[PDB]
Amino acid sequence: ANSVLFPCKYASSGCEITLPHTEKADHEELCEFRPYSCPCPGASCKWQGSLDAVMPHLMHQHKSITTLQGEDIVFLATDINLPGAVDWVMMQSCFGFHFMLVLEKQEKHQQFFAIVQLIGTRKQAENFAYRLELNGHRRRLTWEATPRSIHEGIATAIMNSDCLVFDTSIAQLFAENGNLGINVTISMC
Amino acid sequence: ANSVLFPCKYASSGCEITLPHTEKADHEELCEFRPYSCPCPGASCKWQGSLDAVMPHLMHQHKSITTLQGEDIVFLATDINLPGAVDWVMMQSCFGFHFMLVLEKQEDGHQQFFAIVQLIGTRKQAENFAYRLELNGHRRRLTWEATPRSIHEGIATAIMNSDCLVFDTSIAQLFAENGNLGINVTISMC
Ligand SMILES: [Cl-]
Ligand SMILES: [Cl-]
Ligand SMILES: [Cl-]
Ligand SMILES: [Zn+2]
Ligand SMILES: [Zn+2]
Ligand SMILES: [Zn+2]
Ligand SMILES: [Zn+2]
Repeated sequence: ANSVLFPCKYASSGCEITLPHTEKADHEELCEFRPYSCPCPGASCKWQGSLDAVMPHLMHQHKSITTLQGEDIVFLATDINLPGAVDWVMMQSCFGFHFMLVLEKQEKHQQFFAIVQLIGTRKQAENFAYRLELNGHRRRLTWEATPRSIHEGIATAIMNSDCLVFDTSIAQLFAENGNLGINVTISMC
Repeated sequence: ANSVLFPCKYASSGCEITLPHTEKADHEELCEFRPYSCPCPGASCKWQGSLDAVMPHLMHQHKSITTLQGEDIVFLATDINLPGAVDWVMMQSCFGFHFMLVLEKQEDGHQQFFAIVQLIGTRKQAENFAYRLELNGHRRRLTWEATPRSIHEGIATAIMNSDCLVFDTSIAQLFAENGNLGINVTISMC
């Protein structure tokens, strides 16, 4: 009688629908049951939810994250020299989306990694570029790349140095009064 | 009137001026006998000479250093994945001056590259210039901009202080092609 149907790959998240194979990828791309992990670095939070639930999750459970508005902002990371492994996290709203800016300090001497991810898909992220600048007297260091999508996350890119990477000596060249300004410009491409 | 005279600090390099102590500093700041070390990295050439002897030295003794003439050039450093300590050097001619571009690969579980530009000239001359180093890859760009160091300052202190373009062997793979790394060097007047 009927042909063989496939479960949606998000059946374990509650997705009841079964589909012919040709329709399966189309459906999973749009499935509201698709789970996303909390994108706030790094280990604490075990929340999972839908893509449209991520920004509300951040607003309700991570109140220390600020959200600036605009495509060209300044990310002031304060107290870059106070001891340990440390994270700074900020959201940036522009182009109808929210981008998360992360600066992570790792101990090795210390080094810093700065990266941007979009609360959105890879196909959406590929329409943007982000630029991180450090500005100092007669000095400028700039990184430009495509934002990571939250499904991809940022840990892999940081492991690969595929982001702005700089040491304590660099941070000191650019810091003022113990704080480091990072200019962040999101553009369409 | 009566006076105790002192030799210029560059007497050993040929300066025969002797002067009262109060005017010694004023002379030495403009004295043409001031020696400069060979600016070519890292440690093997011991030559020293006056500023006007530096370009003839590089041309006589360091013939494998290539020069490109232009304000906006591509420095192609070949074989960037060679292990250990490695230097690449070339000269860029523009605005009436010569600039030395250096890429240094150093080796703690961290090989890192340092790229920096020095003017064959004085600090005062270098202050009129800016340089931009850009690495370009697929949907990626890493840029450093700064004032070139003068050859009297050298580049060792800047490299020690990461006051230059600094990148590891992992991020280099984003920019390398065929095992080589193109660095765009643009010099401008400010
Ligand atoms: Cl300075
Ligand atoms: Cl500018
Ligand atoms: Cl001196
Ligand atoms: Zn589904
Ligand atoms: Zn969370
Ligand atoms: Zn003299
Ligand atoms: Zn020499």
